[PDB]
Amino acid sequence: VQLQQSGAEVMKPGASVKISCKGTGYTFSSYWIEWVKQRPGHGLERIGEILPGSGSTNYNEKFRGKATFTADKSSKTAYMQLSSLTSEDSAVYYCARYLPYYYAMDYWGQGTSVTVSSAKTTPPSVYPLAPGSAAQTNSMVTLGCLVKGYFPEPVTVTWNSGSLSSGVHTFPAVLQSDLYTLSSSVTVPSSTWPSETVTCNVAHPASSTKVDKKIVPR
Amino acid sequence: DVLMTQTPLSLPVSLGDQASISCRSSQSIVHSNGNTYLEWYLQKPGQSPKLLIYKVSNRFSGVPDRFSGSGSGTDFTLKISRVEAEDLGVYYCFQGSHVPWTFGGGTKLEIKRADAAPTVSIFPPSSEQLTSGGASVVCFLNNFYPKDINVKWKIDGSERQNGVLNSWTDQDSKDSTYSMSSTLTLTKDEYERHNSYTCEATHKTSTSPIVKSFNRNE
Amino acid sequence: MTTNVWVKQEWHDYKLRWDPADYENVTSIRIPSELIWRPDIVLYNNADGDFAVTHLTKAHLFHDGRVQWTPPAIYKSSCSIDVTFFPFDQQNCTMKFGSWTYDKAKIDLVNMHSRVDQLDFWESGEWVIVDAVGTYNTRKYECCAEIYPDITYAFVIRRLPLFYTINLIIPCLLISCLTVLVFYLPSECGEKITLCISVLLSLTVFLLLITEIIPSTSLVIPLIGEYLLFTMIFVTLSIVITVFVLNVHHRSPRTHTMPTWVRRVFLDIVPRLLLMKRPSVVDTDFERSVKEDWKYVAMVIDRIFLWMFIIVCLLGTVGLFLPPWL
Amino acid sequence: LTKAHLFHDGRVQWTPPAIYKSSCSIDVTFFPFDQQNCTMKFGSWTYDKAKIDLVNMHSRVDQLDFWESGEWVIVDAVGTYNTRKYECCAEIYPDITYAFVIRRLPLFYTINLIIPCLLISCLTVLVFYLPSECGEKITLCISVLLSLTVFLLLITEIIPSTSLV
Amino acid sequence: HFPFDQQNCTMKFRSWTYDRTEIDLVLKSEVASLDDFTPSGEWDIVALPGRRNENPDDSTYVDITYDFIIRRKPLFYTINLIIPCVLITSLAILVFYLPSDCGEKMTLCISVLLALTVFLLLISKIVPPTSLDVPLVGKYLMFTMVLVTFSIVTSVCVLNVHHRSPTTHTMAPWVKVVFLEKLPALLFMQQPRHSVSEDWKYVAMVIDRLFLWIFVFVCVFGTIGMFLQP
Ligand SMILES: *[C@@H]1O[C@H](CO)[C@@H](O[C@@H]2O[C@H](CO)[C@@H](O[C@@H]3O[C@H](CO)[C@@H](O)[C@H](O)[C@@H]3O)[C@H](O)[C@H]2NC(C)=O)[C@H](O)[C@H]1NC(C)=O
Ligand SMILES: *[C@@H]1O[C@H](CO)[C@@H](O)[C@H](O)[C@H]1NC(C)=O
Ligand SMILES: *[C@@H]1O[C@H](CO)[C@@H](O)[C@H](O)[C@H]1NC(C)=O
Ligand SMILES: CC(=O)OCC[N+](C)(C)C
Ligand SMILES: CC(=O)OCC[N+](C)(C)C
Repeated sequence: VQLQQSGAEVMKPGASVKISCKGTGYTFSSYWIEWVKQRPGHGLERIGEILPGSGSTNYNEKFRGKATFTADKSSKTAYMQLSSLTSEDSAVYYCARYLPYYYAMDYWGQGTSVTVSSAKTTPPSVYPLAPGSAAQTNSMVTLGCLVKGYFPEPVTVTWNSGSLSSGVHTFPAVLQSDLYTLSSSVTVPSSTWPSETVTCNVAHPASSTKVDKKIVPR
Repeated sequence: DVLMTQTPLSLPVSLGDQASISCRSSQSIVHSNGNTYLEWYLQKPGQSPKLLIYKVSNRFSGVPDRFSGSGSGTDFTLKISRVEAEDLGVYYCFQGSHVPWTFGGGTKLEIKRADAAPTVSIFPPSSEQLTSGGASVVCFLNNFYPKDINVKWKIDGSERQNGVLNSWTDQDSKDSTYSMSSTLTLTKDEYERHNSYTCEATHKTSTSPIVKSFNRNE
Repeated sequence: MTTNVWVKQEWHDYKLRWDPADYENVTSIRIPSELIWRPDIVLYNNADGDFAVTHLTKAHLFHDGRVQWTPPAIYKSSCSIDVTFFPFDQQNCTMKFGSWTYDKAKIDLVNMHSRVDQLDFWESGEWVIVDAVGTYNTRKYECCAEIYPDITYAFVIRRLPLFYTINLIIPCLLISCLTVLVFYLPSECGEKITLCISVLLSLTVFLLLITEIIPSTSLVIPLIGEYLLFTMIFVTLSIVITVFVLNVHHRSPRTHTMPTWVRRVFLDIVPRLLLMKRPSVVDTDFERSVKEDWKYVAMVIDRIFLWMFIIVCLLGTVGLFLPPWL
Repeated sequence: LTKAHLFHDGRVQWTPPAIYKSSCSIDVTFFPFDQQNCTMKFGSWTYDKAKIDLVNMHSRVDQLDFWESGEWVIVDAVGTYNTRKYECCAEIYPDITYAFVIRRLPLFYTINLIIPCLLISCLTVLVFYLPSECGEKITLCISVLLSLTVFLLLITEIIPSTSLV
Repeated sequence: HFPFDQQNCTMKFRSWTYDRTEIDLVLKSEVASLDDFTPSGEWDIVALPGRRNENPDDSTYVDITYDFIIRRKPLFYTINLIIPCVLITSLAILVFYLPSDCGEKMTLCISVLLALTVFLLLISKIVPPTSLDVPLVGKYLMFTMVLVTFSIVTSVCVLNVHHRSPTTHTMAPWVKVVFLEKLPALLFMQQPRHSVSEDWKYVAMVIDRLFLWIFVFVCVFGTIGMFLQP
């Protein structure tokens, strides 16, 4: 048994998307396909369901009209269409295999990530940050490499060939005004800091950008 | 619909300590068939939920015996005898009885340990920012626990709250500690007019707020 | 849908060949169909019937191996019924014929003609076959790894509406005409309740009579059914309004006191708007004067709703049946 | 005519299904609280008692795989072995008659017939308390009479057209 | 829960020739296949699980049972049985707001009873004639019919009271002090009291108003016996 979903989708506000869930290894036409929306903040919300064999569909009151289910039997796939995309509709959507009053939602899709925004594929605007001139030096000092003005996600910020895997705190990205921004910090001894050579290996696979600019000691 | 509620929202518990999650229902979810269809789903971060318990007590094949569900009517509890690292995640209820089928609020299980003091560091903007025509002031609050943390910004003595950016990281694994990267952004005319930029931290481990200030005039 | 059809199958058998010269010029013979291989064509969408032909007449056999088999059969196929425009509805009932065990690579169906043969049709007198054309399709089933062909016949039949028109629609229209007459009936006759109750009961009876005809499907609602339901709602409203009006009409100073605002409104403003002028009459007796005033208020209230209902009924009927016609 | 299980010692077991329409005399004296006694009389048709004799496998009729109808409950079902002679023929013919004693569950017919009948009967004497000025005594008593007649006709379509009870 | 009911129909498959020691039945898939299903239009399919059952006490019994869980689409009956039933039931209370002078109370209440009884018989003809449970709609109609019969009796009594004159009945002092002073105050009626015959008419009207309240709280509370269904 295995449910496969489509890849991440990025669409402008007011558009409509069509997410596909394909199931194999079982009787596809006789199992309901629960669709679940999980906002990045928190909370799993059930959108609705469809029984591909027949055409029956149920929609939760919140998502009624927003979502439309169509099931194709020839190819073992079920499709959900979201109408009039907006900001709050950006989330990860799951498809699951359910049979009411019997076998539960045992198998899930890998999860399709949908983001709604009018921004374009802006490359990174990394601004490496170094300790301020007015800062004491202790036996244990923390570095920093800030990445901002970038879109879409994700960006695999790290150190030289994983120079220091431990002590790394890659904070989650956030939308400052319209482009995602994040920050990272690692803890390194101050004694070795003048000697050791470490660079924040910033990367942006969506823009195919791999820039590794270190922080020169102040 | 049947409103499902879970308490507590967070249930800190140390390793090897029994934990209990509560699940209440708006109305009785017992069904005429002689069974009540309640299910428990655990979602590790960045993964699709995995079924754990269905029909209150029955265990989905392949789950550790430590899990154990129970309840009746409108009061259900999921008990974990000896938790571990792999038990971290979010637990959701699910009522499979009354159409439409709705999810629970969600319970974020965390692990409790010795209280850890915060680590506060402050950095100013960068030269490239200065050229870009703005300001990006940020201080890191790293390795603090528990979640009883707060942050505020005191510019030139005055408190600045407009345009304040807040960002934090969930519980770690190597040290099981939190982090915060709240920031704020100013303009050049704003950047060069105030004398001192400060951001403070309030934590349980230290009732007296921590102070980390740097002077623009230097 | 029950039908009485002749299934005209024809194929080539390579073993049943002969040269008529040797057999006294016997070009063709009729042999029992149970002695020869026959295609196992079955009716897929069967319901309360037989899947395959059961009569097994004798099959014509020619000297070049050809075989012609034309057995009769009564097929009770399933077909989804649409009663939106009953009794003026047009149905589209289909029959799906195909080989049940020989896939395309072994047996293939060739459309003999492209239209059901109606030369020997027996005109039912209740339905008119607008069109009946067989379409060739080939699709794969999850049963098996081979493509299975079939031929789908779509019988587009249109109902002749005279019988059901006369027997349901016209009586329903006659009963509906009386929905508003309760408001024009004077309160003194003591028959308003009788009339409105009788209309409501008759409308419910006709709703049930229509219900026992149409299928119990939840996809569509017949237009006549919706119209009857709305007329029933309006008749219930008329009954409630009539009870209130009768209560108003029978008020007297010994029982009720007329608020000044009621007198003002319903004896100066409302009557003027309705073009009904009360004669300027002075009654010496105070109780009779008020008693008559209550009676006039009852007439005014009825006249308000008579206009309100006649406007609603006239708009509703046109706003419900006109678009379907166009 | 299912397949018959044959054992090495000559035994033969035959368990074929059957859907029988057996006539039974219905007593509706206490309808809808009546109890019916409908019998099925089984016996060999051509083999007399000297060539085939029937034995009762078990007095009680098996109900292990019974499917509760929901309308009737089997109070008792016991087969009785009877032997009698017919004027056709000079030989004694044995038989087994099964008496099904079935008790009707009265909730359905109770609610649907008895209660409306009680409600209509409650109004029988009201016409004598109505004032004559109302001018609706006749309507009330006529309604009562016609309702009772309609319910009598409705019952008529259920009970058998017998004259014994 | 008719017409919002859900049926659980089973199909049991066995070999009526061979027992478990001769052939073993196995399930190719845990659910029935809908790969070529045609939607019903009246009944909605929910689940078609398949289970293989053995009898631990027999060891010669094996079967495969498919549970067909179907859910009725309720619009047709919700339009053809419930709405008319509710419309008819709403008329049960009007008889108590109908002036006794109109001479139409009997007609209204008797017609309501007739309609309710007809609908009850129809509902009895639509459902199986089993005596295990009663449709909530049927129970609610039965309760409404009982209420309407009570209303017929009450209307007869009120008509008798209304058509009383001082030349044929004498009003006891307690009747006065109750019905013309106390009860009207509770019901917010405040007799104008600005002749004996009209006192009887008011007394008859007071009884109606009292019962109009009782038949409104109960009827409104009758939603408890109806709202539970949907
Ligand atoms: C539809 O009807 C069928 C038969 O009336 C119901 O099947 C029965 O369901 C119950 C509840 O699960 C079964 O009892 C349980 O069996 C399991 C496994 O043996 C046991 O572990 C439990 O403790 C409990 O005893 C029962 O065996 C089963 N019977 C059959 C013949 O299948 C079914 O539940 C109904 N479904 C719905 C949705 O109404
Ligand atoms: C009748 O139904 C068939 C198949 O459902 C369809 O192809 C055809 O277009 C229909 N005809 C009409 C006139 O709607
Ligand atoms: C049923 O009928 C049979 C014969 O008609 C009789 O022997 C038996 O006693 C009856 N059962 C009861 C309970 O009376
Ligand atoms: C091989 C066989 O018997 O197939 C039957 C099913 N059908 C008609 C879809 C092919
Ligand atoms: C000999 C024979 O066929 O008898 C049949 C009639 N019966 C059942 C009364 C004996």
